Amino acid sequence: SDKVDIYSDRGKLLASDVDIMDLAPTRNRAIRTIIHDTKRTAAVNLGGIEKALANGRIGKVKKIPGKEMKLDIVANAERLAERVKELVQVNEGDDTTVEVLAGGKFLKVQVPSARLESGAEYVSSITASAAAITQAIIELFDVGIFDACMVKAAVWGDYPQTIGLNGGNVSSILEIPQKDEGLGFTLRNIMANHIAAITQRNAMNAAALSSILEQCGEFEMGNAIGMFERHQLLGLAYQGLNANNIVYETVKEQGKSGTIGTVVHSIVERALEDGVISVDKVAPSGYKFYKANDVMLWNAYAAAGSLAATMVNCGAARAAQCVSSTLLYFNDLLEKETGLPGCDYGKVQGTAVGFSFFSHSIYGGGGPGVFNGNHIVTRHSRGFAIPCVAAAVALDAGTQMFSPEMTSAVVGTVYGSIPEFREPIKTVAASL
Amino acid sequence: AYEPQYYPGNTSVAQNRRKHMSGNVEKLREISDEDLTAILGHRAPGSDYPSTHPPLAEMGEPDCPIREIVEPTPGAAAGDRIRYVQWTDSMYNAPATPYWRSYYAAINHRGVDPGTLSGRQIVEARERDVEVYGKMSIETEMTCPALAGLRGATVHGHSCRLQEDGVMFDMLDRRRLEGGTIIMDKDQVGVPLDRKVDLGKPMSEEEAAKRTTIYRVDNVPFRSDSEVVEWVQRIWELRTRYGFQPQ
Amino acid sequence: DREQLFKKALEIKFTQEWGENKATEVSTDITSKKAKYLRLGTAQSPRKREFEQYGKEIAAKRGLPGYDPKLHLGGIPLGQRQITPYVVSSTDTLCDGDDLHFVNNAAMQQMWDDIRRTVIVGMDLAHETLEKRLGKEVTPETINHYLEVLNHAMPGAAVVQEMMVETHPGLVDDCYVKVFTGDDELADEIDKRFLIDIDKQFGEEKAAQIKAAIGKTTWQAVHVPTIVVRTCDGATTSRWTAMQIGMSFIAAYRMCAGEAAVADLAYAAKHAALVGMGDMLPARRARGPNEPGGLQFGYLADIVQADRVTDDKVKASLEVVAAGAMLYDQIWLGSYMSGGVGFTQYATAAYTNNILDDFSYYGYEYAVDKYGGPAQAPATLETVKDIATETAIYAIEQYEYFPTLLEDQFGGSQRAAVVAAAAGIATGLATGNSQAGLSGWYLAQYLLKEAEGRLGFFGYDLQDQCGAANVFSYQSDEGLPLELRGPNYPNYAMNVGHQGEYAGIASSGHIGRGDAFVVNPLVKVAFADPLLNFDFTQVRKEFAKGAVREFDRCAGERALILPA
Amino acid sequence: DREQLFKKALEIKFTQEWGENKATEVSTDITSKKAKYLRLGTAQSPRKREFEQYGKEIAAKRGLPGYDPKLHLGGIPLGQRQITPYVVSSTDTLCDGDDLHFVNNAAMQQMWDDIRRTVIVGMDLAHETLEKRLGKEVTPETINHYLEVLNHAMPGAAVVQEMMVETHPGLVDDCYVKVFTGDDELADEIDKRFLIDIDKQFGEEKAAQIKAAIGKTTWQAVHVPTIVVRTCDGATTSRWTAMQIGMSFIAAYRMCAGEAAVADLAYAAKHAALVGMGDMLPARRARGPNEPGGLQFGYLADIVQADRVTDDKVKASLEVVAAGAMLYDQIWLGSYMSGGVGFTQYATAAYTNNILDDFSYYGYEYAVDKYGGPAQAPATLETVKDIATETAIYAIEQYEYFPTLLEDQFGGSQRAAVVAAAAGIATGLATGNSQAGLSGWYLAQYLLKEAEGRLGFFGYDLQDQCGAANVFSYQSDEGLPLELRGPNYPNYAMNVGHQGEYAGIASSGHIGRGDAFVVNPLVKVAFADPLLNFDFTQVRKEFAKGAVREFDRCAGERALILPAK
Ligand code: F43
Ligand SMILES: C[C@@H](OP(=O)(O)O)[C@H](NC(=O)CCCCCCS)C(=O)O
Ligand SMILES: O=S(=O)(O)CCS
Ligand SMILES: O=S(=O)(O)CCS
Ligand SMILES: [K+]
Repeated sequence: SDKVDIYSDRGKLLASDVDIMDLAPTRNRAIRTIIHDTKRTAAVNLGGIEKALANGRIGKVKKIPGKEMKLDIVANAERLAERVKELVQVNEGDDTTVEVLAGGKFLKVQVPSARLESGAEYVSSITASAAAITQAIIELFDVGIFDACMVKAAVWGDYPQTIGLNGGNVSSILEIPQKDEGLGFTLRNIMANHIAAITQRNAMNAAALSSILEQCGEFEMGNAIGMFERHQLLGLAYQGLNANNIVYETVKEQGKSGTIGTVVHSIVERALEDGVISVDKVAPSGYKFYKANDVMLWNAYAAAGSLAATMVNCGAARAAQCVSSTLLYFNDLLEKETGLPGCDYGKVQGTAVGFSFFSHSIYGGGGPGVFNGNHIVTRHSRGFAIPCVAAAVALDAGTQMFSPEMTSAVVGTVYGSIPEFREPIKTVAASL
Repeated sequence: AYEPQYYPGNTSVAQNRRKHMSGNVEKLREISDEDLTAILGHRAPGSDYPSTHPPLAEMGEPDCPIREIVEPTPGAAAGDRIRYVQWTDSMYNAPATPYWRSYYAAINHRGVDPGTLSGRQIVEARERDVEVYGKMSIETEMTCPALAGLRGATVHGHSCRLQEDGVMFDMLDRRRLEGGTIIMDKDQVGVPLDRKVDLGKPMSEEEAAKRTTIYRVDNVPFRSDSEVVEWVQRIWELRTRYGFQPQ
Repeated sequence: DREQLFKKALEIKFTQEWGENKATEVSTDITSKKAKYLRLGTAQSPRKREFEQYGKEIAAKRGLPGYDPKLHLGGIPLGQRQITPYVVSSTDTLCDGDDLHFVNNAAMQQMWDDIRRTVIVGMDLAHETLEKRLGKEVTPETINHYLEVLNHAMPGAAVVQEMMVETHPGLVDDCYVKVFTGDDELADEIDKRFLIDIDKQFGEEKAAQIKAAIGKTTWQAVHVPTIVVRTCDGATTSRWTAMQIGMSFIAAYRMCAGEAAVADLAYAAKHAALVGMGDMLPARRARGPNEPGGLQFGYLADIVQADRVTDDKVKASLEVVAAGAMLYDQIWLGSYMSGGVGFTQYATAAYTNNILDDFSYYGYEYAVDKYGGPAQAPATLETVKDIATETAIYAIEQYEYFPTLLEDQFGGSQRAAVVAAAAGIATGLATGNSQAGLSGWYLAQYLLKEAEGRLGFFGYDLQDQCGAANVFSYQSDEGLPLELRGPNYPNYAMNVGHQGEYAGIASSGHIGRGDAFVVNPLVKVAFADPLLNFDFTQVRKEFAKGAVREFDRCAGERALILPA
Repeated sequence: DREQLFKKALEIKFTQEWGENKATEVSTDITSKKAKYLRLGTAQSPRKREFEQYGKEIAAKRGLPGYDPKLHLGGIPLGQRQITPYVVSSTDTLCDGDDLHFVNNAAMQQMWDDIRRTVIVGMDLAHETLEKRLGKEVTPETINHYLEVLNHAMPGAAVVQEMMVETHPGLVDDCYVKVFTGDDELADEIDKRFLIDIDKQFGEEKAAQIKAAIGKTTWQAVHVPTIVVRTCDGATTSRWTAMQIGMSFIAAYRMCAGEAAVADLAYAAKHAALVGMGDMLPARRARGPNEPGGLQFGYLADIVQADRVTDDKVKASLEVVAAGAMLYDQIWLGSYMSGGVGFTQYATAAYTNNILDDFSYYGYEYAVDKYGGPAQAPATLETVKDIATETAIYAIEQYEYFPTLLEDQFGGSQRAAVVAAAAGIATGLATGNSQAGLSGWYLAQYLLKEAEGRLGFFGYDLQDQCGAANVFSYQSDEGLPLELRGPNYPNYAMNVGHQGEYAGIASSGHIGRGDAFVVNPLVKVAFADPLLNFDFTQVRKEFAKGAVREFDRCAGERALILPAK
């Protein structure tokens, strides 16, 4: 049996003697509610619909001359929200919610559980919202048979010529299921910029929300069965939920003058003090090869260390780009210091090698904010890399072109308005 | 009670379309059972209808309430193989048009699988059932043996200019006007037969014009059957309106 | 009496000898319902004899046979009926139908390659990246230097590393990059060798409309090598483009050759400022971007450029139909989605013998006389019903007045595509609304079915029976303006004789209104370029050049690297 | 003392003049750490001068410039260091590195087209449909007639309809269909013109192994026209194939030309009895079937045929590496997934100057002496550690004994791909287990990093650091035998200097065991065909022919339909 104490984003005790099994995506009530709300909540961009209608525009560059319909949408957000609620709800008084945000520019729509229970995926959050706003606008402006197709294009974009609502104005924190690389990747296809915007650039909460979603993904992928359940839960608790305050206290201890290397030394000292590692054998030069007394717990200390090193290094530069090299050299130096494998047995370091390449070259990728657990560059680790990317993005003070303010204004506002998403550590600890 | 009306229009073309739909078609020629089997090319004339031979796992009749109330056709009850009858009809006033051969089959024959195309029209069914259909398709006024031809392959000819003798072109030469009568001496897929099948005389140009289900500007223009043009526009308008909002 | 525009072509292709078909013995009267069938077979056709001869050589060389006319069913070769040529509409070129098969026509292959190998990439976000991250100044001088570097690098040549091996320029001389901008001050300072001048290429009104839609933004019209997309695929294009844009920014602005800011330029070129020709397709007909299935009908209308150089509205719409019928039916449906002999004549029906021209000019002239002029007819179901019925019934009757017309467009799907395209295009030009045109197309299909008692092939009218209801539907996978529909619109994903005609209808409302573009002004400007191998202002003339083996701008050949 | 196999090539490419590079003035000693830098630039190279002159012609003709050596950074053209040629391994061909760029090499393009334009389609289910559903008899006579019809129709010629227009046979003479069967009684009755005779193409033991795996089943090896896949894509192939198979069954069996049973033949040809070269790819790198990303490493090993005609096990493995390094790095990663100048030399490192040959023969000879012979070494981590360390350290030291070797494979990723391929192939051949070979590859990567204090390019070792742990993992998206891995295996989806080498390692276990095939016996038989344009028994010889512009079996050209020159 494995127990942990959960500490807050500010290093304060929230829950004691917590069995890690009770933090699992399959058992923890707060994580199950976060996933339930992730699947049922969608964003309708009324501002985008207004401009699309007024200019006959679809997405960033398409424009059909002669189709302009300058309908007044944003100022009618509350009336439209009321009608959207009537259309999205299944029964009067059910769990449907429609809220106006950003001065009328956005609607947060939460479809009732009944739509998810009779569907196979989360996509009714998008389709019920898109159909509801299309119908509500057609009604409010008495749109005729010839012109309704332009209301349809303003909401749904190029769909069904495109697989999804390309160039439309209905979106979610999630992407369409067809974009998944494999089985169980839907909760992994969430930009690090979305996480950082949702959590208000609080680096601990950004790492926590990302770790929760990544581990829900690893569970759905089939990577947390049998002995691997303990493996992933130890990583979730120590890296994602500040178990035993290791992440916060390591960052505090190393915050003034620490580097990637001093964080490596702190983690090795702590693992040895806690009995996680011991000297296996001493070479003739005096170099000590260490052994892991508990391999999965050593992996979790290296996952916590990878995050603490990201916070110390990206935090010092106030620059997100340092995360790719931090994940690489924290684990490479950890192996050279101990003779033991780094986090995820080389897969955090490997992910960091390609991530560094694809965040500093001509070939693809971009800034840290565009990566996610479903991205071909950063999918390789079993949920231990993206939480560090989310924290690094949060810590950036303005070096990025493709920042959360550029890519995640809609998602950040809509999902950031939900407390469980803003404060995941507190929410998880309180549900125990 | 209900009296079917089938189709609008008041011209000879509309009247012929309702004749084909209702099965009120005149018998103009005779074909023997063995000559029909020979020209269809599915089995030797006079032989018994072969059966399907499905795997052991599909032999069992399921407990189904629909199977209990829908009587199998004679062909289905015997387990006949699915076979076909395919026709090509000239646009130069051949009595038949592809859609109306399919409506004739859908209304008057049980357990049929009709298919309409511009240059060919087919009916697939359990072999003995398809022969019952095939006999009516060739003996009645729905066929002229010169302007129409049974063609299971290489169908080209419906839209071609007629030959100087008034017969519709056939790349495989399965039937032709030979000494005052139409002779078919190959099966519907062009395999030479060991017999000559006499399909009788062609219709005159006047008879074909009076019996045809096709509209032509030089006979009965489509434009002249006002109710048919109106019916098309009505279906188009109502489909258009209900596709937007079904109310 | 109005003289039908196709009569001259029917006289030539049916009553004048072509090869050794003895046409004068078949019939000299284009109105005669009867013809003398000579059953000449292969002997009448120099083209089929060329194929037979190559088939003998191939069988002898390989010891494994190929083409043999006698392997046709029953041992009866093609040509039992008179083999006739086709007049490519609007031209004096007479050719065999085999000369219009995409495999045998280099102009057709080059048209698809010029689309496939093109993407448009914005410069503003890249320039903003250089300013924000490096504090670099961007000026017309730095842009012009960058464009010289880019045109050296884009075909596959090095600018940073030592000991690089490069593509042979002689194999990639069709590859280049031009720029255009809605910023007139910047346009006047760009090196003229690389500029697509919007004021010179478009009339005053259209240039103003393009500039207002584009704003003060700057774009690169990139055309990667034809040899690359032929060896690889359309999804290669945006990646090939981004790699050499990245190298050119590194060398031209003396960046570190691989720093964090370079990844922002890569994300901008590959995703944020990329404007490709089309998005990916779903699993059953899986393909990446820049394939014909992802090409929206409005994009094909903006690629074609006849409307930019002619005031004849019907002619401009039918050049779009010709490009679309060829690309969508012959290459896309006839090869990418099927293959073999394919669908040459399902497409040639829409660009030969001036037949679609006759029907479309008739319908449009009727609408101009009745409603006043282009884009003056009300966009209502009453107008659609009027124009589409008048045009469709006129077209239906022409096949009956002229038995040679019916024999030429022998397949019902050919008649359906042409009858309905004329009704749709006349309606779209008259109302200035392409959705009204689409409604007219479906009404024309229904009229033809009841008129001839037949329509197209077995599965021709799946989208037409679904059609009327889905024109103005706003339901999830039903509703969409025609300009944004394409070969992945569910009802349209499978069948010949519709897609190319829909591209013409998509163009029709916009041509009626005098619009500079249909759906993407960036696409319209990118293809208003005479340096492109295929002349997009004269689609039918180019197909005719390819048919007679005279198209001299075919790119991608490997003669330079093969034995002499 | 063992004479390193690459020394002769280093002497030729560095000490003998190539073009006007004045090689004898640079250095005449292949062991010297110093060289005289003459900074000759373009003037030393007839190939760069050819490119410069075409660049001037292009600029003059278009009024828009192209290639210009002086647009290299700083106005300093390529060739400040001596420009040297390459020896294509196992050949006497000496060529410029530009002659091995896929764009400039018709043999390389034709190799990819022959794979892209091929699918294998079963006949048994189609014959069963004809017998059970239509009551038609299938005999050797009907099959032979069907094959004549099929070879007329497949290139794009008509068999049922009147007034069809057809492809010019002269443009599609590379298109044909052959058949093979595990039913020996049927093999003796098929028309010999269309047969791939398994007994003639393979040795007695291998033919028996193929027949036991295939059973009494019959298959069509279809090769659609090169011009079609060049105009279209790989996903066209199975559809083009099915259309003409359908037409040929209609004509040869005198069916109704479009009845319900025809749809069963279509479903059989397109789906139930189809054996393509690879499945589709996910959204980010979306592509349909028959593209390089879907080609499993074992499929590339079964496409290559050197093991069928040579008993030299290392040579047969390295012909697989040459095909894979070219296809996967130059065409796939270097064009489909990127583009531009691309990745010629990241791939040439694995098929030039007999370098990978020296390292692989060294490792394999070491393992044969120690363990007894091929497939005799135990498949254990102890064996992998032994062979891979011995081979990797030997290879690492060769770059230090020969400064010219280090200058030739100047990029660390080139050294990594070759050092690790030799360790992996020697281990796979010795154990008869390709998974043991893969484990050896990752150990060699780690040794090279600590030895030189550097490994490959910025992102080279993502899959190698993930590698050791994922060799024997059984987790969802980690576990998989190497034979079934490919360019879509997550860790492998992005980077050069691994995929082609993995194809060689996939082959190594099976070549060590003397197996007839690696993963698909149908693929192995389909490509054991001398009528195919590319000679899959001699990959490196074919690349050499393309390099010197002498490859004479390039298909898909349009000279016949272009104005005369
Ligand atoms: C075997 C099918 C069923 C099927 O799935 N496809 C076929 C045949 C296929 C083959 C014929 C090639 C050959 O002769 O070997 C090809 C060329 C496709 C291919 N595999 O390359 C084709 N049809 Ni078809 N197919 C056509 C057509 C047609 C017209 C022909 C009617 C007539 O009176 O001639 C009818 C459909 C209809 O009745 O509406 C038709 C049917 C049929 N079509 C019937 C054969 C009819 C027959 O037995 O003669 N096609 C056309 O209507 C015009 C265009 C023509 C296509 C070739 C081109 O575009 O040039 C060809 C398109
Ligand atoms: C990462 C990904 O790019 P994006 O991040 O999606 O732009 C991907 N490119 C690649 O993997 C490039 C591989 C070839 C060039 C690098 C060779 S080491 C692709 O285009 O789908
Ligand atoms: O006869 S079918 O309509 O199935 C195919 C025509 S190409
Ligand atoms: O310098 S990088 O490693 O990013 C690319 C080498 S091709
Ligand atoms: K291609």
